[PDB]
Amino acid sequence: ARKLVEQLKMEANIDRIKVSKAAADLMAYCEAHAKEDPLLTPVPASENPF
Amino acid sequence: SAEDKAAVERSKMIDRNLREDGEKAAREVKLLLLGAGESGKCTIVKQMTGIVETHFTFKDLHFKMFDVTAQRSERKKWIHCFEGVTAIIFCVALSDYDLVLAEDEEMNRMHASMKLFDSICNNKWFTDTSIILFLNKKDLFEEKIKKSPLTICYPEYAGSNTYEEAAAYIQCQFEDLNKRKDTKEIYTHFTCSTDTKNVQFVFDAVTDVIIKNNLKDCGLF
Amino acid sequence: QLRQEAEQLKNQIRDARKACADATLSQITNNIDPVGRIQMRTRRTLRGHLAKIYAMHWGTDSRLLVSASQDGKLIIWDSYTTNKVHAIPLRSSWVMTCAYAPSGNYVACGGLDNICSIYNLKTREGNVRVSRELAGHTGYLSCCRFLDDNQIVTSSGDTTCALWDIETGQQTTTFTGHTGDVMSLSLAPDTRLFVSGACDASAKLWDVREGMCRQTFTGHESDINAICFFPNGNAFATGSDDATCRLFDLRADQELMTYSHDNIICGITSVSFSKSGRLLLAGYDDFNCNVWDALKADRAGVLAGHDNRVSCLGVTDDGMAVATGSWDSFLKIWN
Amino acid sequence: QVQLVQSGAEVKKPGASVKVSCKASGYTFTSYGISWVRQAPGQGIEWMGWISTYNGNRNYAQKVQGRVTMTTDRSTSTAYMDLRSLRSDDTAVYYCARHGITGARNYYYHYGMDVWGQGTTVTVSSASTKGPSVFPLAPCTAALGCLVKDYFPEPVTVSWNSGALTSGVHTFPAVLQSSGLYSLSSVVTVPSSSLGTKTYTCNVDHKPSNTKVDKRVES
Amino acid sequence: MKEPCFREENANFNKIFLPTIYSIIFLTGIVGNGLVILVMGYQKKLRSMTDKYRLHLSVADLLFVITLPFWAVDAVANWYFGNFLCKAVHVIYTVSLYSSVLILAFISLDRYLAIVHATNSQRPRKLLAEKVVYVGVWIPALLLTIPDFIFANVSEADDRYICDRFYPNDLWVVVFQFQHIMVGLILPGIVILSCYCIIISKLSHSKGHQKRKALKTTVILILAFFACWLPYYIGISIDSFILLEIIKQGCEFENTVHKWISITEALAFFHCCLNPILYAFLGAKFKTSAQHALT
Amino acid sequence: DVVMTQSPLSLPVTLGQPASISCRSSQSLVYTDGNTYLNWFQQRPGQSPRRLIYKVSNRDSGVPDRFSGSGSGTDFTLKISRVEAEDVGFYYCMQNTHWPLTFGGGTKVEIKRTVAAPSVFIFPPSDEQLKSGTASVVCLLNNFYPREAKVQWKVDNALQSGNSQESVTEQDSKDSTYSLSSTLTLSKADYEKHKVYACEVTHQGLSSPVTKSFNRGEC
Ligand SMILES: CC(C)CCC[C@@H](C)[C@H]1CC[C@H]2[C@@H]3CC=C4C[C@@H](O)CC[C@]4(C)[C@H]3CC[C@]12C
Repeated sequence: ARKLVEQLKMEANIDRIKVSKAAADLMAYCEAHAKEDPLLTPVPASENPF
Repeated sequence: SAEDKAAVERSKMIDRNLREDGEKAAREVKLLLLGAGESGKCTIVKQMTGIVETHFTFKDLHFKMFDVTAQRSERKKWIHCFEGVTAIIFCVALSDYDLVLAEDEEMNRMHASMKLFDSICNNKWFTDTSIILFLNKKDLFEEKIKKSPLTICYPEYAGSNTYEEAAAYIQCQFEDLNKRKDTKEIYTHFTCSTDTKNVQFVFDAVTDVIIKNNLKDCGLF
Repeated sequence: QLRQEAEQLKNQIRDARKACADATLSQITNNIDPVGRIQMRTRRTLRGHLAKIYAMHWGTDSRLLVSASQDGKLIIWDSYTTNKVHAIPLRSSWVMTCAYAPSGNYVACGGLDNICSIYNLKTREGNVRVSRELAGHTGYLSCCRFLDDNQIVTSSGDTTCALWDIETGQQTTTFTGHTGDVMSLSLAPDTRLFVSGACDASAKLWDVREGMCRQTFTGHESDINAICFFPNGNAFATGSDDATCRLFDLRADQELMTYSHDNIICGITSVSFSKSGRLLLAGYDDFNCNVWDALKADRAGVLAGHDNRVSCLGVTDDGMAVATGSWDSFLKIWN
Repeated sequence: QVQLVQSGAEVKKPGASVKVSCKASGYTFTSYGISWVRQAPGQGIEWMGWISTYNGNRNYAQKVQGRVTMTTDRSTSTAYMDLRSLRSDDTAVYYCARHGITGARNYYYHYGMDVWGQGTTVTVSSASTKGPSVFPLAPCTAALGCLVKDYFPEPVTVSWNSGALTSGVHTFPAVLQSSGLYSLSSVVTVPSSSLGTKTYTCNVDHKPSNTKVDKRVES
Repeated sequence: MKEPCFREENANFNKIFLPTIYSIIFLTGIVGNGLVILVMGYQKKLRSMTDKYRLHLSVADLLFVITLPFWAVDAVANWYFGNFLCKAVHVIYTVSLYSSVLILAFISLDRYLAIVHATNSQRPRKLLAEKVVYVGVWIPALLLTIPDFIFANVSEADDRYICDRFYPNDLWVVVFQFQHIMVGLILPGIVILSCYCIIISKLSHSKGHQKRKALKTTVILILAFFACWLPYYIGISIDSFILLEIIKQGCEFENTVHKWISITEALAFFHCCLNPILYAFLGAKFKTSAQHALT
Repeated sequence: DVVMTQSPLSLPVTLGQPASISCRSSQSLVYTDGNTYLNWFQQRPGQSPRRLIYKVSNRDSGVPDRFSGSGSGTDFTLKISRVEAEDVGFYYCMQNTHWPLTFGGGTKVEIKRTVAAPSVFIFPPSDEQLKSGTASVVCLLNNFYPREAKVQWKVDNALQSGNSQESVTEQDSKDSTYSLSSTLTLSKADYEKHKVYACEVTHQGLSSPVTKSFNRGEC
């Protein structure tokens, strides 16, 4: 029980951010690298290894 | 393109090796050992890290036995690896009715054995895997019944304090705890101190299992 | 005394998480246009296994992959030409995991024997030989990934995860805190943190050097079977046995979006992402593989080629291909 | 080609026996059968048998039953027909024609008589070879001729001036006498404008005896 | 010598009934064999020891079935296909007929090995089904079609062509009929009746459900084979006997026995339809494989 | 068996006009499988019968389209559309459905011509036959039409019958006419006892019965 109390203390004294900020960051990352993603946009058979 | 043809030849060679290895593996017999009370690993090992594999050959047939009593983790997370074994060998101590579990006195130990047998026999993976039942410690049980009547374990038991009748009753109860009567069979044997006879029954049971599997495969039913 | 304080500490954490819940991900990702219905067809079909397949891994060159099966074989394939480059026979045939080192020199294996084996591929004579055997765990090994050419991290069923050292062969650090068996593990892209989901329906973020658990995420109903990081390393997605998938964020420190459907009643065995983080792939018990959408939670494709349960799945580093292996003893490559 | 060739003409005595052959060619012999048909002079055609040329299953006419036997020779591809106990009524012309179809499983007789070999003439009489006697015809436009009586056997070809005249010539078919030998006549007509200056002669040819008789005819 | 017996045929019995039976058999057999071949070829798991025998038998049955429309057309009006097909049809018919009966004997041997000697007989079955099938099924079948090449050719009469094996004298017919019966009934019959009987002698006294289920299927197989192939060979035998003159009962007897042979050969043609039902669609494993191959 | 009769026994033809030969059977010529196996033959003199049409209607290859057949049941016939000089000879119809096969009576297809008077000649016997011991005289009839000719011998105005032979020549290729011969053969005793000899000729084209006579010594 002593370890659980000590463990909880460390995990509670950290800084949080709003959900909207993380969601916007994920959306920005998805948009930025969407140009080079063979699965989203199929590559023409000229450069397709398979 | 010498490298391409060399690679194709190497692929063909190590592909031909796999077929031979697979044939040799499919020619063998694999058994799984289980036990509830005393870990069920005492008699079988001597008569002949986590999982212990034992090999022996009897009458031009290669047997293996996997002992999973050292895997004290959650059983539903790794029991699906053993689907497809030829048979399951189960150990029950007959001289366990009058005793109680070490952790608590509320539960009789042989009721725990019945519970484990119910869990194993009616599991969803083992619908066609036949079960070989060994009832161990027949001498101690025969000595024990006379001093202590068999009524502490079965309140519904009504009969003489005789070894043969009590043994038949216990065997009937364990065999009646089965549900899939049309897809698997349960073989019962009372372990004997002559190991040759004890290892002849396993051979006969596995031969019967093999014959039924061949019937299913060959299309006769 | 300690029990009462622990409940109070957890209450403040829950209150803090609720305050940060400004707007859910779907509301602000409503504007983006949905991706077209993804339809991938099998390119190759690798065969030669004679039993179930329980794991696989992709090389860092996007060409060579290693697969572990119950027949007692560990095969390195070549995805381009289907040729087998190696076939390493295991000492124990109950294997549940494999890994293929970033350098390409080594592989790994594990299973019910509680022992991790590191094999050396590029030997002097050209023959694959065991380079080390790692023992010390008290439960079945479930996953193992290479940090680098000399260090490897493993997670077992004894509710522990540990960091090893191949040359000296002893446990260097041990991460404890879980309640049930640890079933999966995933390394960060920067290889400084990793997370593992356990059987207690919870996931934790560890530190390879500090050795202390930093964060804990809850919300699942049953066993967690798979896990993986989002490509930029700020998020990870978990799939559990109760027929659901969930996405967490480390900075926001709570759940964002749940991918579920009413028709799905079977659990998930493996998940993986795409190169840009737009296609959360998942493997399902009902012989199917579903392609999700990390931002809109709308199914965009189905991969139905296997006659038995799908148990492993992975995506190449360049994003060119995705390979699935199932209990029918066949591997397939989609593109 | 698909054709059938038979024997030659022959003269016999009453009570004797005859055999004629029908050599076939140009077709698979062992897939059909051979039927033997006769035709009496001045009387309708009639049938007297069948044979198989394959497992030899012969059948015979009711009237000629017991007096005729048929055999075939598969090696030389020919069929025979043996007849015995000949009367004077047997004078006819015997023909040979393919008839019926055979085989392992198909075996019929409703397939028509197509090839129809040329056929041989058969005669029966109680006599031997005699020489013909030729006499000129003395008349009183005028005609002239030669008379042949009491000769045997058929035929005899009469030529006028050894074939020097082929205008207004008539040859009369021979007729059987009651005695048992043939007799015929041939008459040619030439206008009597110059009857006395011209002369006419006959050159008869009795092939079985090599007899040639020359007669000059005057009134 | 003796009189001549000429065949006589009924217009209806040869014109309306035989074509319908031939068409029904053609359709049913082609559907069944097509389904079996597609299921066997489209499965991806492996080729079990008995999955390599169903394919031989399906191929032989398909070759037999393809022959039927030509016989139906011949029975309706006449032969229009020339002289080359009058040989090709006979060759195909003979090959398929002999192979489709030798494969049954090999399947019976396979099953007897797989049940009676269960523990140790894993090698001989593979050797049989991978090497000896070609030596013992297809080679003799091919070598027994020399008479079809030689003695079969169409012949012309009036305006009707007949396609039949034309033999020089009666003896060839008898020799080839005795060879036909000896190779088509006696050789596989004893093997089937000697293996399945000693299988059901061992699957009888057991009280299990699966053994009791397999006993009925084996008995069904034994009865089906003989009840399908026996009357035709009885007719062939009593025809060969009268061709030797050892039976003399007039000509109406010969016409009657020929009618019996003609009516029972069509019944014997149902083997190409009863084989897929008995050997493929009565098995649980094959049913599961077919359900998998449906998707 | 099955008896077949065909009519007319004779049938004269003019060129370009149809001719019809009809034969009807005793029973119904239908087999169990149907069809009707009756076929027609033509036998040009000095040859063998040649198939013309089979199965009542089909015509075998190589036969001129002029010949045609029709009918069914137990009454049917053969008809020629256009007749030329190469349609002269006997015709027969044969059935092959029952066992055995049978042939028709036969119809001679003569060629018709305008009626012409006959030229009558008399050739008295010569001396060589008389010294031999046989006397024979002939009453020549030449280049006439049709076959109808009643010729009887008149000796001493008495009718003699039973001792005369007749011969008739076939159609003339150039004119289609006939030629009959009547021979009166008598012994020396009968010949000397009688003085006057003549033949009475009656012809359809003849207006009055012509009689040519002679006496011994004059000729
Ligand atoms: C004209 C005659 C010889 C028929 C020719 C076709 C025969 C020879 C061919 C047709 C299809 C072929 C089969 C096709 C596929 C297989 C599967 C393989 O694992 C074993 C051989 C086997 C079973 C083949 C044997 C030969 C076979 C049966």
